[PDB]
Amino acid sequence: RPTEQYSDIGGLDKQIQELVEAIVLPMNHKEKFENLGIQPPKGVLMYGPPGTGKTLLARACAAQTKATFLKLAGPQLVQMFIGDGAKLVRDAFALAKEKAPSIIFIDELDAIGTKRFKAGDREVQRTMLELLNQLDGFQPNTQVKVIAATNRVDILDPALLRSGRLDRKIEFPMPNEEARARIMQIHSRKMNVSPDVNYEELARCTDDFNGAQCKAVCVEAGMIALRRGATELTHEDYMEGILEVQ
Amino acid sequence: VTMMQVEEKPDVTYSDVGGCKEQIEKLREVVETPLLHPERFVNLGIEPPKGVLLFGPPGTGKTLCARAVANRTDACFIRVIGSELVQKYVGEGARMVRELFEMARTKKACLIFFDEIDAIGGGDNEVQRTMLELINQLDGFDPRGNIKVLMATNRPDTLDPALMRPGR
Amino acid sequence: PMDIQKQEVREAVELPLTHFELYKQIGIDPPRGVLMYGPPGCGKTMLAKAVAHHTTAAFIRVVGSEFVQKYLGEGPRMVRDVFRLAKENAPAIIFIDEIDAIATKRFDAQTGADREVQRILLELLNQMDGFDQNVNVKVIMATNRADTLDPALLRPGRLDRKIEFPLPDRRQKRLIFSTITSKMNLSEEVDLEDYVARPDKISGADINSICQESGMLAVRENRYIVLAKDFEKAYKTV
Amino acid sequence: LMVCNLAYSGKLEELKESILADKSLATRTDQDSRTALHWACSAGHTEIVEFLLQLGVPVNDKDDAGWSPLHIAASAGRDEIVKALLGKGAQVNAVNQNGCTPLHYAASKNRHEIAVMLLEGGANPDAKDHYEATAMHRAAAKGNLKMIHILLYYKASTNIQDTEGNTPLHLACDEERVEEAKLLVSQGASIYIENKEEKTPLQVAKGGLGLILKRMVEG
Amino acid sequence: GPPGTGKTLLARAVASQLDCNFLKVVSSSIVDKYIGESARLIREMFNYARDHQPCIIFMDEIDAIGGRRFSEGTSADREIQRTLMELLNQMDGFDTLHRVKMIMATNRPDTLDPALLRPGRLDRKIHIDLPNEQARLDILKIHAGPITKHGEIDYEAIVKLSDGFNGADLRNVCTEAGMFAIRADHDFVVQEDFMKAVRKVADSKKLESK
Repeated sequence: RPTEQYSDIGGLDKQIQELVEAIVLPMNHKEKFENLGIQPPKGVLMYGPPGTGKTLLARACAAQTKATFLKLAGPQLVQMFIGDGAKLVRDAFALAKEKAPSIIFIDELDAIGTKRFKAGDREVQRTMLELLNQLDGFQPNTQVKVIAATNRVDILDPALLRSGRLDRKIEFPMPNEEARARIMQIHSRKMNVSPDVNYEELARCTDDFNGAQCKAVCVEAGMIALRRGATELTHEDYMEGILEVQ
Repeated sequence: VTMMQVEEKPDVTYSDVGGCKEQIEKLREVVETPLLHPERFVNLGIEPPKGVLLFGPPGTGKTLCARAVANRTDACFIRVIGSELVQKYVGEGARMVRELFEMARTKKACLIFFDEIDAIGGGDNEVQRTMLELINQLDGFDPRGNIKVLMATNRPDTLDPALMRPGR
Repeated sequence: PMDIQKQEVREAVELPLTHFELYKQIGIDPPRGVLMYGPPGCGKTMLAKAVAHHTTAAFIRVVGSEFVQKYLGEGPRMVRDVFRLAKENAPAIIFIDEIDAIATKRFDAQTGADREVQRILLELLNQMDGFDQNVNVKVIMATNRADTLDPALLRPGRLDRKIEFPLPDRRQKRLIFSTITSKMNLSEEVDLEDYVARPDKISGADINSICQESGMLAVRENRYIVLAKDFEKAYKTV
Repeated sequence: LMVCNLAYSGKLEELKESILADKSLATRTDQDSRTALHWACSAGHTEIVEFLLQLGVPVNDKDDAGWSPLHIAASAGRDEIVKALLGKGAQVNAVNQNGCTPLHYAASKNRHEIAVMLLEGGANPDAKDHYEATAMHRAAAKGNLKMIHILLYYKASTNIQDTEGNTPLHLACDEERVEEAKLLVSQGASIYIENKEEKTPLQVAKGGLGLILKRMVEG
Repeated sequence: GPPGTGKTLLARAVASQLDCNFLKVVSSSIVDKYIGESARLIREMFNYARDHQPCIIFMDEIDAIGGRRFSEGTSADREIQRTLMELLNQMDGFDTLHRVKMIMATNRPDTLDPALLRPGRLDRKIHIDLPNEQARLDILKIHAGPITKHGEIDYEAIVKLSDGFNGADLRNVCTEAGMFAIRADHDFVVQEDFMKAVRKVADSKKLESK
């Protein structure tokens, strides 16, 4: 289980609450699923621009799932030997099918979800379309879900639309300076931050940034704030980190 | 090769600072200061800094490595080159890094230097096992996540350690 | 347990085959072994088909690597069963191909299996000397290398027929294009002079298979009859 | 396309009603850059090419490779189609895929009338292809004696060096044509030119035929 | 693939009924990473179809292997289109298919190889949609089987307001209205959340229907 929780971000409850429900109610309310005849979807598309934190946030919800968390990378399917992707996919459904109720979150699916018309991405169409065949031809797939996240929706596979497949398409745009000040405030609520922060200077400096970028600004501030002598975090450290790493 | 790679020898001291006025403090405050002041960095901040990253042109490389080895006020530490992992009978690298990190747990939070990351980064899936497992052992705070991080390479053509390095 | 090769194999091969004791009533001479040569010409398939169509008997098609197994002693079992069923059933024809890989000298004992099976080749090489009187079998032969051949095979009395293959198979090109266009749709635009002059320079094998590839590229159904596009395209592909 | 079947099978009223109902079908081509003129010339239909050429279809319409319809009529053996294409003003020296001319393919079929019609219009008797080979190399490569003779009615050369350095006499001797070699030699062939293999026409000839070759040279 | 789904539920519905076999042909089985000699698999598998007297073939998601080869295709496209040439040579070539049946499923009816769209192979066209009010009401009732709700029932508004939607995604929208109703953890579910949640969520499907 991870350490971070869902209460570490700010300004996303209107779009993350559907996922928090979609992970809490299918875990505890299985009894009510027979009175209503409800089967939870197995494919949720957590898409958006990169650097938004689509991995640490899904893991933060995985802390609330209380189940076993199991990551998996996209490029891991591309191997030297032939037929490895079948062993990796049947391995993922071997531990999800065989093991206890768990949570399998994957990322960078867009890096391998290319619909080319030899070619390696067509081999990833063999393994990928094999996985979609295991999400389309398997009615007993009511077991452990498969959560996915793509860093870009440029090459959108049209065959990813199904109840078992990636049907939940909740758009996660770039957080504004308000939302970035919220996630940076809750992510920086532990360090000794000065109380004279109006968020206007950092709100102006943070232009077209992402979540993990402001997380890197918070960590960098926690890095040089040590060697600055003053144990209390100053206000110039925000722009110092922004111009430091960016 | 594991016990063969053990290194406890005096070498170049601090007197060989190569003109870098600011850089020698940027690395000196992470190689010399955190050990001398453990409480100052935990109370004054949240933790001591992680480390630095010397790369680019070779020039007079490996001199500052011996500098960091000799400039400890307690005992010279172990340095690890990267050209020893590309050998026959792949898979030994896993046990190698797990037993040198286990010995790093045995050496009361000692610091370990890793030279020549270009000899293990940049088929190569049998190397991807040792270097991706290496990333799993560096980003993984099981041995330690606070002692030291430093890599020395000639070319920036190692993209996987460059994209996994911003974590720690 | 040409007409020189067809005429020489004709009168020297099929005429002695269709008569019993003819060896005894011709003033016995052993030109029973016929050897062919020439790497660039395909051969060894249409000639064996023509042998299998002109005569109606049994045929032993055994490519030289048919006895290369882990059991060194299986050689004399297989070739001796073939010997007895040949001399007993009917005067069949044994097609031994690519004798270069099993007819090379050897002095060391690392490849003792090849020296053992070449000593088997010496064994049957003496059995054929004992079978010189009224044997009911034929032994044709074809090879693509003559440098590393053993001198015992080339000894006279054993292989008294040494035919060659020319680099330009112009008549075989004409017959191999006519034998495939005679059944395929005949296009009046199709020429055979540039396609008989270009393979004179760039010589190759299985031209009929190249025409079959040209048909597999002309099965697009947009082109009703094959033309030069898939001819020269089929050349540049394979 | 459908007009490929209409011009292929020779449907008269179906093609006439199809073009009179849609004039674009005449200019439409298939995926192989072949219009109805190429299918009706490959099939040898007279009336269909008289209708298409009567409407004024471009005679120089080349396919993807570059095969002009004059190669199709020249190799086709159809004298009337050559009369129609040359009547419309076809390029007698059109370049195909391999740089050949309709003289090589009309010579391939041993059609004397087509050769007279093409060479009369202004075709080059010594037209060389990419391999520097003329119609005499191929006609001699099959044995078209009278085709070479009517090529000599237009003052063609008999010493064209092939891509390997072989004159038409080299190919005539290689084809084992005695009368063709004696006629080419008697009409101005050179026995001193050598190819890339450094072999004279006397050495290429077997059975002592070089002695009567040079004998006919000196005689 | 018009704006209506459920082809997998139908092909897998008869396939789940009898199908006489389970000869499923996935569009990812013609990859042929090595040299494109897939003719051994076309003649091998179709030779199995000609060997076994009963046979039913499913071809799902053919749009990936249904390239229109408009421009000059590379070696990866030329081998797939060559397998399409074997399909031509074995459908309208020199081989009849009177007893075997193939089911070409796809997603977009625009790039479906108009050369392969000849009525010699694809006799009829079955547009998977919900045009008829009785079909939308019937599928709504079979998907509304195990659902419990208030006695006030009104399906004519759900069927009437739904125009050209997806079947399985209509199940996902109705169950999504059951989740919207379960957010307030009420056992009984009024049809107000059905009209407004099928309305709004279905309008979001119209937004994501590009």
